Amino acid sequence: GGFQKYPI
Amino acid sequence: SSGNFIVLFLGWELIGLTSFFLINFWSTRVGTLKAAFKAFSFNKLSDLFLFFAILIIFSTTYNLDILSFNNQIYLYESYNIDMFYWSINLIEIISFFFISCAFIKSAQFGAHIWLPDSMEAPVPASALIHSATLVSAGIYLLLRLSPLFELSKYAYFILPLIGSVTAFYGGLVSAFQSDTKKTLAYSTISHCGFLMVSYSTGVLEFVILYLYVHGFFKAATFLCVGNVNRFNRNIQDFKRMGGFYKYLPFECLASFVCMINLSGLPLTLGFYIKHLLFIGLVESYTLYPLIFSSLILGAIAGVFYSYRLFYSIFFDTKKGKKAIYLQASRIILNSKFYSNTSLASNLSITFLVLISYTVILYLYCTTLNNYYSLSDLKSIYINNAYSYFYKPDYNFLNAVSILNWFVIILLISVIYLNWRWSYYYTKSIDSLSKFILFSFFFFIFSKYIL
Amino acid sequence: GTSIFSRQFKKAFNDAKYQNLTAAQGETYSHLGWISNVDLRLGRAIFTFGVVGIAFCIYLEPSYFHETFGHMSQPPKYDLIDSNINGVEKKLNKQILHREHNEHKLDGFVSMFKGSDVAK
Amino acid sequence: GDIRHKFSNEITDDDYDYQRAMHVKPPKEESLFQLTNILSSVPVFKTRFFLDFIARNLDTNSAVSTSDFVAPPRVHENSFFVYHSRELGNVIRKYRSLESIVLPGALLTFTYPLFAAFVAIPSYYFMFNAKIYEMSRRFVVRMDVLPHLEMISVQRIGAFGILYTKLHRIQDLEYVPFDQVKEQENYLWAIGGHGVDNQLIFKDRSTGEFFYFERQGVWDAKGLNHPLLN
Amino acid sequence: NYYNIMRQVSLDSNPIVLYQSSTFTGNGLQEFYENADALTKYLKLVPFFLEKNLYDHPKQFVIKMEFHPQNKVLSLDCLTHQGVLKKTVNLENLIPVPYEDYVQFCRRKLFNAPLFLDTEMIYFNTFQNEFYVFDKNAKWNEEGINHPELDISKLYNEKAWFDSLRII
Amino acid sequence: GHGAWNENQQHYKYSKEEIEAYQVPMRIKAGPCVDTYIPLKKCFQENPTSFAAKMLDGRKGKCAKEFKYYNTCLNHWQTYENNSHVTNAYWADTSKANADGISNTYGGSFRKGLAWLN
Amino acid sequence: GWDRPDVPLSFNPLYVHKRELSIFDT
Amino acid sequence: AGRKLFKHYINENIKSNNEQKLFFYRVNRWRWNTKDNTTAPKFLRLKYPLLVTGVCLFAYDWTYGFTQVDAHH
Amino acid sequence: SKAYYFVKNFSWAEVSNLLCYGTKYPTVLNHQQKVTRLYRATLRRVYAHQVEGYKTDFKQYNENITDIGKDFNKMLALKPESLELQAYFKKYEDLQEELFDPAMIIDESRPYAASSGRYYIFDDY
Amino acid sequence: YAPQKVVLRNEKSGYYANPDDVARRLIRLISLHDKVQNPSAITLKSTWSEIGVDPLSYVEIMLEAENEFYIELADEDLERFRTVEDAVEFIARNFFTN
Ligand SMILES: CCCCCCCCCCCCCCCCCC(=O)OC[C@H](COP(=O)([O-])OCC(O)COP(=O)([O-])OC[C@@H](COC(=O)CCCCCCCCCCCCCCCCC)OC(=O)CCCCCCCCCCCCCCCCC)OC(=O)CCCCCCCCCCCCCCCCC
Ligand SMILES: CCCCCCCCCCCCCCCCCC(=O)OC[C@H](COP(=O)([O-])OCC(O)COP(=O)([O-])OC[C@@H](COC(=O)CCCCCCCCCCCCCCCCC)OC(=O)CCCCCCCCCCCCCCCCC)OC(=O)CCCCCCCCCCCCCCCCC
Ligand SMILES: CCCCCCCCCCCCCCCCCC(=O)OC[C@H](COP(=O)([O-])OCC[N+](C)(C)C)OC(=O)CCCCCCCCCCCCCCCCC
Ligand SMILES: CCCCCCCCCCCCCCCCCC(=O)OC[C@H](COP(=O)([O-])OCC[N+](C)(C)C)OC(=O)CCCCCCCCCCCCCCCCC
Ligand SMILES: CCCCCCCCCCCCCCCCCC(=O)OC[C@H](COP(=O)([O-])OCC[N+](C)(C)C)OC(=O)CCCCCCCCCCCCCCCCC
Ligand SMILES: CCCCCCCCCCCCCCCCCC(=O)OC[C@H](COP(=O)([O-])OCC[N+](C)(C)C)OC(=O)CCCCCCCCCCCCCCCCC
Ligand SMILES: CCCCCCCCCCCCCCCCCC(=O)OC[C@H](COP(=O)([O-])OCC[N+](C)(C)C)OC(=O)CCCCCCCCCCCCCCCCC
Ligand SMILES: CCCCCCCCCCCCCCCCCC(=O)OC[C@H](COP(=O)([O-])OCC[N+](C)(C)C)OC(=O)CCCCCCCCCCCCCCCCC
Ligand SMILES: CCCCCCCCCCCCCCCC(=O)OC[C@H](COP(=O)(O)O)OC(=O)CCCCCCCCCCCCCCC
Repeated sequence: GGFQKYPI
Repeated sequence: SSGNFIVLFLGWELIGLTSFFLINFWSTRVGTLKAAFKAFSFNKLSDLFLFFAILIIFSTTYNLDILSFNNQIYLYESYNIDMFYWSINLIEIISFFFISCAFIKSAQFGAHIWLPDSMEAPVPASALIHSATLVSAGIYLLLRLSPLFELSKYAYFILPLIGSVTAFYGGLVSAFQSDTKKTLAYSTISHCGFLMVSYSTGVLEFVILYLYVHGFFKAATFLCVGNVNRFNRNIQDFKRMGGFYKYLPFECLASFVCMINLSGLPLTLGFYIKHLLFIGLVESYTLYPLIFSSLILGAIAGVFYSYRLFYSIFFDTKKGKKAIYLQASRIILNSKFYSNTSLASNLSITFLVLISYTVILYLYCTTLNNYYSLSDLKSIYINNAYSYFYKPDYNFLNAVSILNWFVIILLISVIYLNWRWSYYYTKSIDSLSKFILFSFFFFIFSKYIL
Repeated sequence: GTSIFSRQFKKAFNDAKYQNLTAAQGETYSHLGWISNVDLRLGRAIFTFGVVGIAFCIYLEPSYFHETFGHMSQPPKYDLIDSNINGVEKKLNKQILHREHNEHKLDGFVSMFKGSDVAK
Repeated sequence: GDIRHKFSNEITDDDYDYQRAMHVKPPKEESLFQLTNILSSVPVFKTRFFLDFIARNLDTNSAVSTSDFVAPPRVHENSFFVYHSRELGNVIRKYRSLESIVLPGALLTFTYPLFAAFVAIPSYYFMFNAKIYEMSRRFVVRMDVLPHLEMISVQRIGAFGILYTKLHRIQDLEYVPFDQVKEQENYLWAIGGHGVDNQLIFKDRSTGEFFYFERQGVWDAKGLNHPLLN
Repeated sequence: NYYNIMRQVSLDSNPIVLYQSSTFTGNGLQEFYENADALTKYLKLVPFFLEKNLYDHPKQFVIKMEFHPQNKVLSLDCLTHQGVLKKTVNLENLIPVPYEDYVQFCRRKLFNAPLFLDTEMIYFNTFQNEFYVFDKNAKWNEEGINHPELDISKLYNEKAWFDSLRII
Repeated sequence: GHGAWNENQQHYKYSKEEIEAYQVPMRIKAGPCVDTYIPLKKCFQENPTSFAAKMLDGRKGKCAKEFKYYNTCLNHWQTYENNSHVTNAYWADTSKANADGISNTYGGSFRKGLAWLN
Repeated sequence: GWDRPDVPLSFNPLYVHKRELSIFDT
Repeated sequence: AGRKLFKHYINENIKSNNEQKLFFYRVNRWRWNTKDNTTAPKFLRLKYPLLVTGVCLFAYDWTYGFTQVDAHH
Repeated sequence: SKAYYFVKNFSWAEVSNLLCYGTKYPTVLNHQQKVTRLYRATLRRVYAHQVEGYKTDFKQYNENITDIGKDFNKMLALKPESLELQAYFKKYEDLQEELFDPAMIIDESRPYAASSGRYYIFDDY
Repeated sequence: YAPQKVVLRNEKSGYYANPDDVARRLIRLISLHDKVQNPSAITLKSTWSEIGVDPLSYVEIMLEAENEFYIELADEDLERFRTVEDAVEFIARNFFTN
């Protein structure tokens, strides 16, 4: 559904 | 809930700014910023008009209280303002500025260009702005300052014409539209036009009923299409949507109910708003032919967009990408928890629909019942429109039948009309013949043979 | 070797008529074998609520039917009070009641026409 | 691939059975209130009275087709049939038959026949005429060939379902490509031309009348191979 | 563009039986009535006949099927609410179809079918646009069905089997 | 009894102060049925009922005695406002209405639609 | 199933100017 | 007599149809699966909803149905 | 493709060139590139309008794509400097213009599309 | 939860999708074509011309590959592709959302 998580 | 014009202007600016933020939620993209800036420019123009109107009111009467202005405007109605080279009527100029700002914020014809571009916002924000929050500011202004517009020649001429033109334009564009959010936006424009025409008719109760019905069912439909888009991976066009009834069972039925209510259809809660609008429509307008034709076309346009949206989204042949269906059709996913939407989303939609039905019924009982029990509207203008709702005459009773049968024929067209070759062409023609003959015989027996 | 009317071949054809040839064997199926139970239950509940509302509209608000198809024949509705009396008594009372009904209709019409100036 | 059996509280096919109304699955068990179960259980339906009523008072097996080859009765003692329409012809016949019941009935029943006509006129001119009526007018119910005349007899459905046959010379028949008429009659082919074949349109040059042949129509190999038509 | 061209076929001398239902094995609707199993199966099929008639669903319950290899024609004995009828079908016009396709061909929600209606063995005649449904409680002649003329290597056509019937 | 459609059961006319007390919406106050409306509102206040009950009750339940007068007054008011009693007569028989003019003012301009040529 | 690598930096492709920004298009 | 007519044009149409490529059919077969799609009348079942409607209407008739006034027109 | 047809103030000719061929200057392309790109664009538009459309007819789609394929085979056979090939190119460019749809579906996998840059990815720096 | 310590981007493997599955699906799609005769002869190192894909059939196969893989391939990339190896590499390394 949502966008793939990426490091912050 | 503003007590004076200063608080009203503050709320106006705040809604403009917050709508700008909601539209520009995707701050990283500059394409969204263009739509946000378009909406911002229109909102600032409306702010200019509202500020100038408030300044005129303050200069005339040394007071900014809404109640005082409402109860004093009749004294100053006879006054005029000396402008550059023309002596403009004070009421006419004030109402002109108010109506300009109201049209800008309600997305009437000409000033509606920002509303289609405002759909870049996330679906919840779009529903909130388009249901009762951003696009009803003009309606609220008109209702609150009705004593001013009752003595406004400009309002009398402009509200019905612009309302009907916007209704027709939005209805037809929504019917021909292919994107869900754009279709809902143009339907909202059409309903805003209908609201303007109802206010011109001058039955505040009818205006309030129309506003409530439109807001509730527009919000519900927006939520349903948002679920559909999320399932379809942000593709809002239903040309890539097909056979979604099984993948989103709750959405299909919820959308069915919400759309039949929203689009004025017979034997639905949303039929009475249009019926009352046509009851109250005035006939002394010089442009009455155009006004009435536009109103009829806009009213009938609802069926086409409702049918297209519902059928194409759910029950049309599978047109979307193979992955959309395959990723969800895997047997491993089969479980008691399986769903393509949220349980909280489904419960929220169900509760919203139930509460909307209950509140609409309460308002209908309060207003349209034989015993009038609505609270005082603080207006002394009586339109006599309730006479044709209490004791309609044969002329009007048969006149409404024209629109009813137009809608019936359009429904038959959208149902039985074939645009593509199919194995069921001959059987569909046969079913149409069966339906026609059975309807005739059933009417014969019901009316005469019993 | 194989021929039509073979059960194995018929089952294979039934399963493979609408298969996804680009998928590996054993997972080349396109149909969904079930429906979300909770979503379907909620959808059916709301659909039933809407259908009940539409039916209540049809029943208690026949205005649309009246203005679109006309007033249909009404099923019989009457009271058997007149059957209590019999004979000349019944005949005379029935005639008096009929005359009273006609006079009442005329009185209503004339009163509606005359009372235009009641409100001063 | 399925792991529903690994959990005791997971949904089951017994739980999904309620979806058989909205979902198509092969039958598993018969409920007590099914039509089949009721008929097979209640002894009343086993009565010879009911059995004979079923046997007689319903569609007969005589009219049911018994072969893939059809030889309809010859129109003329010397003619031979070539083409015949099975289902679309009957549908068009039934649809046009409504003009003999609905129309007089509408006149004698409706309170406002003028209102009905005013509603019907635009309805006919848009979405109905091109939809059904013109296609029916140009539809070929049956085609036979008379060799002595070297002509072709074509049967057509008229107003109120009346059937009429007309003769056209074979020398006057031409093939009209669909490209030459698609732009002229886009709406007709858009909404009503699906039943008939688009690429097999012929017309009579002398009379300028078209011939539409049903896609699901039966053609005779001998008729097609006859030297007159080749 | 596929056209229904007729070839005027005729039956041969000695047919080969391919299908024989265990029930309805007797000859005549009177025999079916007098037989206990046949009567109950007929009652269970009564909704099948009702669907045939009122729902305009072209389908036939097939029993006692024979094959003529000399002319390559199938003779089918079909049971209807009135009695037993004889039909002739062409292998060129016979193709198989899924049970779900058979169900979806009709636009009306069919009555709950009985448990003796073989869903796997459902076939479709394209010339007649009709369905043939067999009985689960039946006997198949292995030697008859293994005839060379019935081989898929000769009766197979991808376009006709997979693309001829597109219900959508 | 034997009162006009505008009078109520008690033949009592309420004053401006009484109207302000039993505040009546301007929609009703404009018409002539204030006297018949006020008792109905008082009865409803004394016996409050739900909106569902109001919709589903064809006789207004407890407040039926006053509702009869209110309904009669409302019917007369709306009929006189829309001139429906004359319009319906002209629709039923235009020729007879012209023969014995019910209202020449409306008769001279009335024209039934061509579609409704019963 | 597959262990996807982190979101690529190509998701936001750097834009390189190849044309003069005319003052007339400010 | 060397005249193009029904047989010739039927053969031409058959040739044109045979000239089609089966690649598009093969790729698109999955779209028209009967196990995955149905019709709106089939999906929207009014059997039990109408039963609940009948129950509600019966309750209304036997609770508030008595207190209604006939309106003849 | 960057899917920036409606942005950057493209003229109609430039937009048509972008739609038919991936480049805004088709003259740079050679014969094979031109033919293949035009065929791909025509197939894409026909698929969009007659497969993912409003009540699409798959048989008509098949016929149309087959005719287009035959025509493009003939075009590829034809020499680059041929008036017949020029006529074919004009015909299919006109078809592309006719089927041009404002607000046409743009895949989310292409640049400048809706949702293209909703997220800023932080670098190792 | 992400640790409080600094964590850098982890490019596990350039492929965002299972390259073996991508290659097998692409080979099945290619074999589906009429011009293709022998599916067995197809390998990642086999050129389009030798496997039998004409230049015009290549664009059709690539359009259907785009439809199957839920991505859009630029004409530049399609022309740059010279072997099934390159095609599968590009498709597997492609981020489906760009
Ligand atoms: C408790 C006691 C009871 C109390 C009182 C109630 C008693 C009565 C209950 C009756 C319940 C409804 C019965 C419906 C059965 C349908 C099946 C059937 O009979 O098939 C045979 C035949 C259809 O045969 P077919 O072979 O399936 O058709 C060929 C098509 O190619 C085949 O189509 P396709 O597969 O190619 O796909 C196209 C699909 C297209 O389908 C649709 O677009 C919608 C399908 C909905 C299915 C029905 C669900 C239930 C909704 C209706 C609820 C009942 C309302 C009251 C009805 C009576 C009013 C007098 O077509 C259809 O589904 C057409 C058939 C459905 C007809 C019913 C339509 C009702 C809604 C009106 C149209 C909506 C348009 C907008 C879209 C909706 C969402 C915004 O059905 C018809 O008789 C068709 C009639 C169409 C014209 C209707 C015009 C009526 C105008 C006057 C009345 C207006 C009030 C109602 C509408 C108000 C808005 C909601
Ligand atoms: C002494 C004995 C006397 C017996 C008298 C018997 C009289 C029978 C008269 C029958 C009249 C015709 C009925 C036709 C129904 C179908 C209509 C239809 O589908 O048309 C549209 C049909 C298209 O619809 P479709 O959905 O596509 O069709 C699908 C199939 O129809 C499949 O459709 P479907 O399955 O989706 O839905 C069809 C359903 C339609 O149903 C309805 O719409 C009716 C809904 C119920 C209404 C209830 C009203 C009364 C009660 C009110 C509430 C009281 C509450 C009391 C207190 C409760 C407190 C808790 O049909 C029914 O009405 C079935 C009967 C209802 C049984 C349930 C009644 C309630 C029992 C009590 C409660 C318990 C319930 C079960 C358990 C619940 C869980 C706990 O259009 C057509 O093309 C029509 C073509 C014509 C077909 C005709 C087929 C039948 C031919 C029969 C020929 C005559 C045979 C005579 C035999 C004589 C032997 C002696
Ligand atoms: C305190 C007062 C409370 C008053 C409550 C008033 C309720 C008014 C409801 C109005 C309609 C709104 C419906 C909303 C959705 C709920 C209905 C629904 O899901 O419908 C679809 C559902 C199912 O929809 P479906 O068609 O999808 O389901 C088919 C699948 N199966 C077969 C499994 C059901 O309809 C039904 O289940 C039919 C119900 C018919 C019977 C109705 C009365 C039930 C009474 C239960 C209590 C009995 C007590 C007895 C005590 C005896 C003591 C000795
Ligand atoms: C989160 C959950 C919250 C609680 C959920 C509550 C559920 C909903 C409860 C609703 C209760 C009220 C039902 C009213 C039914 C309709 C009454 C009516 O027609 O009014 C006549 C009354 C009687 O009026 P009258 O006879 O005095 O005069 C009318 C005047 N003329 C003749 C000129 C028109 O009419 C009106 O006042 C006008 C009503 C217009 C609107 C009609 C809507 C019809 C559809 C009703 C849907 C009901 C909800 C869905 C079904 C619920 C089933 C339980
Ligand atoms: C300003 C001017 C306005 C003018 C408006 C004009 C409006 C009126 C138009 C009149 C149209 C007349 C149509 C005639 C139809 C017959 C035509 C014809 O010859 O076709 C032969 C056709 C075809 O004949 P055929 O010879 O091909 O075959 C015989 C029939 N078959 C095909 C089955 C073998 O036959 C019929 O259709 C016979 C119809 C007989 C019944 C006709 C009347 C039915 C309606 C009765 C009244 C309504 C119901 C009442 C119920 C009462 C219950 C108590
Ligand atoms: C006088 C010249 C000849 C006139 C021929 C009649 C018109 C052409 C044939 C019409 C056949 C269809 C009749 C359907 C009747 C349905 C019941 C009814 O309302 O009848 C009485 C009414 C009229 O009876 P009435 O005049 O007593 O009604 C009172 C007056 N009104 C309704 C205006 C308040 O029928 C109509 O209104 C019919 C209008 C003309 C329809 C023209 C074709 C469009 C419809 C296509 C066919 C399918 C329609 C299905 C409708 C289903 C229900 C919505
Ligand atoms: C002449 C008499 C006086 C009245 C004057 C006015 C005449 C009628 C004008 C009707 C205009 C309707 C425009 C609808 C546009 C909808 C567009 C849309 O969403 O796509 C099409 C959708 C279908 O969308 P779709 O998604 O299913 O497929 C679209 C397919 N393509 C793109 C190929 C077209 O709906 C239709 O197709 C229906 C519209 C066409 C049929 C119109 C029939 C009109 C019948 C008029 C009856 C008049 C009765 C008499 C009384 C009238 C006056 C009171
Ligand atoms: C964990 C808790 C979560 C929240 C739970 C909340 C549950 C709410 C359930 C009902 C909501 C829907 C009501 C029906 C729709 C509206 C109808 C309408 O317009 O009103 C008509 C009617 C109004 O009355 P009427 O319409 O019947 O007519 C009155 C008649 N006269 C005028 C004569 C007096 O209102 C209702 O029926 C609504 C219920 C009454 C109002 C209740 C308000 C107080 C709530 C107390 C509970 C507080 C809980 C706090 C939880 C905090 C958690 C953090
Ligand atoms: C003022 C008229 C009011 C309406 C009158 C309706 C009359 C109906 C009976 C007509 C009988 C004669 C038919 C002749 C056919 C023919 O060959 O007609 C052929 C001729 C010639 O057409 P061309 O000039 O195009 O060749 O038709 C005409 O000239 C036009 C007349 C059209 C008649 C249409 C009849 C059907 C009406 C349908 C209404 C909408 C649907 C209603 C529900 C089903």
